[PDB]
Amino acid sequence: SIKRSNVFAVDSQIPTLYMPQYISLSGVMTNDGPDNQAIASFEIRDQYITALNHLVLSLELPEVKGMGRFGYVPYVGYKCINHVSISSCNGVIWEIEGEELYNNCINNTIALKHSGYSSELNDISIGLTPNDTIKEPSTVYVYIKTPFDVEDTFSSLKLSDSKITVTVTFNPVSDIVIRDSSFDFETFNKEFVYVPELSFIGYMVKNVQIKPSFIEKPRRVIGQINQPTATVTEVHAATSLSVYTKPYYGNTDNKFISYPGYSQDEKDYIDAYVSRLLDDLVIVSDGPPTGYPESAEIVEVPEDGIVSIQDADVYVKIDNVPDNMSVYLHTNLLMFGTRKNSFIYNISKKFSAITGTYSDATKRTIFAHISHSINIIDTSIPVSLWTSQRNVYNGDNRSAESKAKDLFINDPFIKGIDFKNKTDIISRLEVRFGNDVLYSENGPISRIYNELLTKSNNGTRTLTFNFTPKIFFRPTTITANVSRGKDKLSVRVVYSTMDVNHPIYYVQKQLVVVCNDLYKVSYDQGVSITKIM
Amino acid sequence: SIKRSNVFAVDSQIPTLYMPQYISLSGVMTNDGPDNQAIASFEIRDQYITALNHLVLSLELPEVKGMGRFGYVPYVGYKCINHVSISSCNGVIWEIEGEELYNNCINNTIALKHSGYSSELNDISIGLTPNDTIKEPSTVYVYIKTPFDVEDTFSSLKLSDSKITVTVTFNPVSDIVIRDSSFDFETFNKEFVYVPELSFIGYMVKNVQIKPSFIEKPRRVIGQINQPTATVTEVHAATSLSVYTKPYYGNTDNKFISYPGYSQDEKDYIDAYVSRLLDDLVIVSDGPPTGYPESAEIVEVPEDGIVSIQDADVYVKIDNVPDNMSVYLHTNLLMFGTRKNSFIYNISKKFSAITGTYSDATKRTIFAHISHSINIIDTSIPVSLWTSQRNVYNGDNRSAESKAKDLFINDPFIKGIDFKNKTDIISRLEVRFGNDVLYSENGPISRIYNELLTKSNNGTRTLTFNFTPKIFFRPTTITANVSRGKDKLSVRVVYSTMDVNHPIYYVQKQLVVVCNDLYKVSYDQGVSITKIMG
Amino acid sequence: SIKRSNVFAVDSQIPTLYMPQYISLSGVMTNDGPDNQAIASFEIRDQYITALNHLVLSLELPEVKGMGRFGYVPYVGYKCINHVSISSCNGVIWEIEGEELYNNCINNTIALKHSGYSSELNDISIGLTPNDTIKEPSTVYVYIKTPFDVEDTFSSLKLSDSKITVTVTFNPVSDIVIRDSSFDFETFNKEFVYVPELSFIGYMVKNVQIKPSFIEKPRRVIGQINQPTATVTEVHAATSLSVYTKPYYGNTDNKFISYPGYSQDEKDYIDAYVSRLLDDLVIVSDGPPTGYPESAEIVEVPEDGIVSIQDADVYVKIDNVPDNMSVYLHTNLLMFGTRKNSFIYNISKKFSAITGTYSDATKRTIFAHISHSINIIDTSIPVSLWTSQRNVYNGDNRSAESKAKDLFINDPFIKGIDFKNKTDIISRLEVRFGNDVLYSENGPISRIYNELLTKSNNGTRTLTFNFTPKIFFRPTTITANVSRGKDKLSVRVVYSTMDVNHPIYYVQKQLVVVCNDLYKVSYDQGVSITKIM
Repeated sequence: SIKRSNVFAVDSQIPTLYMPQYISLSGVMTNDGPDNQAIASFEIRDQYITALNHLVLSLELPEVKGMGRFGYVPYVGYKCINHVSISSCNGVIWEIEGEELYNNCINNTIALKHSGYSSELNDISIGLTPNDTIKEPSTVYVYIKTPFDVEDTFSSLKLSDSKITVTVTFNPVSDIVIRDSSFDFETFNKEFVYVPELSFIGYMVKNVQIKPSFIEKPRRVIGQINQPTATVTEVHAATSLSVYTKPYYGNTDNKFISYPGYSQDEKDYIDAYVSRLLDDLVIVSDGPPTGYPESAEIVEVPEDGIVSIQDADVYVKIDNVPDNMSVYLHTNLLMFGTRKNSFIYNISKKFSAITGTYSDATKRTIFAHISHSINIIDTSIPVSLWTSQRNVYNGDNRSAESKAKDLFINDPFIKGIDFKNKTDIISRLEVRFGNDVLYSENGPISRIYNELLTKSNNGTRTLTFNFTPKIFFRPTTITANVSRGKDKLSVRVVYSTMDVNHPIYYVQKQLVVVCNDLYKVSYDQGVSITKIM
Repeated sequence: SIKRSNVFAVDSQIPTLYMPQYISLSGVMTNDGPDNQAIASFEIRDQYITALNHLVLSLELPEVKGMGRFGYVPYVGYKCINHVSISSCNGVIWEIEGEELYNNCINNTIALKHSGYSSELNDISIGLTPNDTIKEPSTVYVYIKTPFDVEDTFSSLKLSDSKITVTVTFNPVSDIVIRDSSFDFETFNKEFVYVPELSFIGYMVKNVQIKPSFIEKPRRVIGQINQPTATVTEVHAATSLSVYTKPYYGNTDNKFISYPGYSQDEKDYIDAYVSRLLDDLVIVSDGPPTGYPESAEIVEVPEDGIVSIQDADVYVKIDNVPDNMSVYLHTNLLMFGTRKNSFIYNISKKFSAITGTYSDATKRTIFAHISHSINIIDTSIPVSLWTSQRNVYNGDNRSAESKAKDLFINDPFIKGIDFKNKTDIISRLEVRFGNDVLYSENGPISRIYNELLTKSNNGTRTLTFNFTPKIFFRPTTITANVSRGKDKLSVRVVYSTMDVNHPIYYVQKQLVVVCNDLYKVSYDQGVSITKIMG
Repeated sequence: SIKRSNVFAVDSQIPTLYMPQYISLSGVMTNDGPDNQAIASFEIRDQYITALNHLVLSLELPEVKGMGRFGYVPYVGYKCINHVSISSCNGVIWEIEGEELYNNCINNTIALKHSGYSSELNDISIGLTPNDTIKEPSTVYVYIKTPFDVEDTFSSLKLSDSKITVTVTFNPVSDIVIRDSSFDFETFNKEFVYVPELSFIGYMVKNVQIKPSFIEKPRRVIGQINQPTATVTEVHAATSLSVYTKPYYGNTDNKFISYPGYSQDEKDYIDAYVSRLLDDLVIVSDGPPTGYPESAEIVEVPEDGIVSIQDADVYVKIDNVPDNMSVYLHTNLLMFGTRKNSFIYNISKKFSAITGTYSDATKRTIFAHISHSINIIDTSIPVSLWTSQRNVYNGDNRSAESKAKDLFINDPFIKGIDFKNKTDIISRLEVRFGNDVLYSENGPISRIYNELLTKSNNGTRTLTFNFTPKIFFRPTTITANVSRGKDKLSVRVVYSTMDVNHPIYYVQKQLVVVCNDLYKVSYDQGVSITKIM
């Protein structure tokens, strides 16, 4: 007849006898090295812990007191990690850069929430007195995703009667805090201390039968400022290659006009910016408005309500304006040009219509409808670039009140040339293995594949060389040919052409190339790793 | 050469010959006999149904007519289930409490939507005439997740030659309805009837080769009111232990000032509350406002617009106010205190700025911008706690119009001390196996692990003892040592300290402990379950 | 003692030696169909392509210039695909209708995002001058989900020594564009060209050991307009049967009063509609308003603010109305009836409260609070139905300004009788296998099971015959008994009764029945498929 596979019953296999346990450890804190950077060390050695995985680092955030504006960057927990390294008596087993750990967890909304993504943390709070509480104390949790979590117990790190050391290097606190001038960052930085604790799932296993494993170790290279090339040397067995860009704000004071806070949509960034500009853009004054630079060009709105700024027509109509007063428009709030009587980037020209009602009670304008063409790039321009030496105009024609509200943003994990990484600034990408073109593209097809294959909406241009199921199989890799000089991956990009009279032209770019090398994990006489060659 | 595993082709195995079928059954309804609670009984007896799984219970909701405010709780279908039991001739095979079924499906957005989560059902509707329709008839669907759905046909319940009985126990209709005093709940409760139907996926199988299986049966223990301990006895082979708290509103009339309806975000709860208070908070009156208790302290807003309530400064500026009228501020709308010389919890002090415009056409204030520090706890205070014997003040200084709009909320599945379970009220947790400490924590590390391992945002403090793949392996369990007295799990919490002058300090709490025991399923003389023991 | 399976270690198997590669191809464009329909042709054959899967089609959308309102339908990429077929020398291997491909990807948010779902694309933009840019050029990506992606390399299509041809048939551009009369669609349609490119993951495999496979091929039948029956013939081995309805707008000009754009919630549809009606519903005029048809009944709002339209009372109160002017209410904005002095469907009766403030500066009413009972069906009524011959009334008593803003919507993938498919129009469903009733239901239990089993919130009434794991097992199917005449699936529905004096009654319906037949894939003398019988 016919031999059939039973799809209604199963012979329940008896597994290895084990007992899991959640373990938490306090570490050893050290302020040694460059600018006395914080390093936490956690030593795991126990006769009963046979294997482990699922590392979670918790951080105690202090009470923030005083005057000024202060808020934490979104996912504050991931952003204060600089480097993570797992090692034994035989040396490093696995290690990752903070930004690469963050990139691996970006598709895990739970891990991101736990690390600190809330109104309480991420909104920009204000202290009114020196004894006022800006932020209340809080605990954040950072999931340190490792290759040991992939297939739970099967993929766990076995401790071959060895001592495992987890070392966490922290970023300066300046990187995770959004603040204004008024805030006393100097004494905050002096008083701040990283208070960490490491948790992991430990397994007490009876009669383990250890076998060798394979692990992928991410390695990254950052190019020279504004160079559209980068190279990864000694590439012998890679499972994937990822490419992205980062802005470099070293030529600026890292001050930006606005920040949306906990609301992180592209619309939220734009709305926060427009709201800051509208304070100085439309003025209801008796005579001509006062307290603006001499270079400012504030014009009385005509009876038809249209103000012409060259080619741009701005329609301004404000209701209930008192008889003794008039409506004025700032026609050059933020200006940029590299040549006199030539092209100009004027933010006031990005407004089509402004409508509202004047409040006799609060003596201010309440804006109803605003038609504009402000984008995520405009909100991402550092205030330094508006007032650069290249600019023939004064640039920043805002009030001193507005300039005082500007924020310092030093988020370490920004990509592209805008806060949302919306703008694609790569026109073409070429990857070479030796001198042979391995891959090229004129569109982000590699990012599209990344997002589809990993079911993430925050992908990067990625080349995958391994489609083989993890843990149960030895991974598939791009393999070197040293004799033919094929022992390196060279990435070359063509950046999209930008307007010289737009301030973003002057945001410095850095090309980031991430390579995942294959390693063999051997548990013969303690845990050891070997680079596949 | 190298022996290689084919990763590009597979030998497609021929499975068991079977035919699936969706089956629907009407039951037998019974209101016998404690508080005359509704019980629906469904008998599956067919010579051709070899196995089954994926139980879906449907409920016909009636047309709600009359006057008053009425709405259904979110996920109405799950909230009306008290208990579910599956039985054989040999007894119960599997059973679960309503709240535990809900907790297992809480991360299934599809199952939750199907159960009743819409603007049509969950918004608080109002009836203006006795013949007015408040709610239209509707059907909701409840996915009764069982261990038999885990691996589809492999995990299905085999009927063999036995008769399967599914029994559903329902909660009072009072638990699933949000209403005001105006609504005639008395005749609604009299006339309401649960109209259920059970659906399941049945499999007609040719030449079944049945083998024994393992099943996890959740068992829960609720502690005494305000007891920070609970114990699960006869723990011999458990796969997990879960711990959470529930509020107990028995010391209250279950009335709350506001409810957001279908909009269930923390911001939605806060916005609904602020909106209710603003009606009495800022008044545009000719002379001093009337219709408030003598204990109300309503003050005329000065020319600078700032009203000082002790340390708190409230900025009130209303545009287009008529010349014959003035702007007033209610400085003690809600106020709590246990001494006449102590700290006062005043809700009017939680406001920094209130701005708007008076409408000459509709004779009302239209609020534009409001700066406040109202949180989810404030929206979760029962009105009874504001007017408790512990409070030396009158407490509720609102108008009779506002007090008439208060809602009765009896949702059976609330956790913590707020409607969103945002506030973590446990400071420490200790789990003991016998008298030996098995696990302790001073932070919700076990909840963080629960949320990460189950990829969920609605976790609980959970200890998992099983990391082994389900169905294909016998589960891993915490095992008893009866001689050493290690055959019980004792949970002890330490609740976080709250200010005695905050009304939320008087919310009664109950500790819930859920334990998943391992059972062996045998199909010799029909279906039978055996508790795994030494 | 006891035999235990190792749950902590695995012998990492060495897989087949292969190298993946992302390949992109330009096709051959052809306008050779009935109405000169666009066909793209892609030919795949190579030494180093042994297998392939994960088909992604990219489309270059042009810059849209000129005057008028224009926007793209949501998920424009999927909506422009009419049919897809994969074939070899031996004929077709797999093929799908555009709507069925879309239905399979509807639960993949990433795939839907990539296909064109943004405010930039889907919001209705306006061109003010003939040289004005309405839409900027853009690239969208369409994931052509095939049975070959299910289990990655294991399920991949092997090419053998065969040439694979991927044929894409496109819908008219008319189907993917939302526009008004002002827009010059005539020259847009003339100038528009589909610019496609096919990408796939190709595998260079060393020493392939090919084995036969099984594939499910979806096949659909569309019933006659308004016929509550449809039959699928030659059903021998089906894995599932799906049933849904579609509106037919052939009896209309495909014009609708409003469209929400990027915002696609039921509330967004209703809000966009109310906003369009309010322009003509409440008028602030000196004397009786002008520029409305003689059939319009515009009434001055009394001192109490209540206007009675038969049984319906509408409360209207507008602030800051000038002394020389009064507030008017349009009591029959849109009205329908099949007889004089009988039942009437009047849109003005669906309002109970309208409040706002008149703006002296912009000479318009700014509405604050609106109480109404407008639903998703009202927003889904084609304007043709309001002004049909069946209507004894004029029907559309709006202003010429409002009528000029009406939009053409030809979205090919609409289900039910409303844009959100909210309203269930099927009261009963009966499925017959031969002349024997296989399944019947009076509620959408089969849709509930579909949504639960496939973890989707956009399911259909579906009968699943296969619960067996894919690729590793031969699928389970409903099997024919040709001698007993049991080789066909007949579907019969009962539609819910609709009011003859409601315009939606006149929306025509079509029954869609989808059947997934089982086929064997064999690789002897090239790639070839055989229907299981």
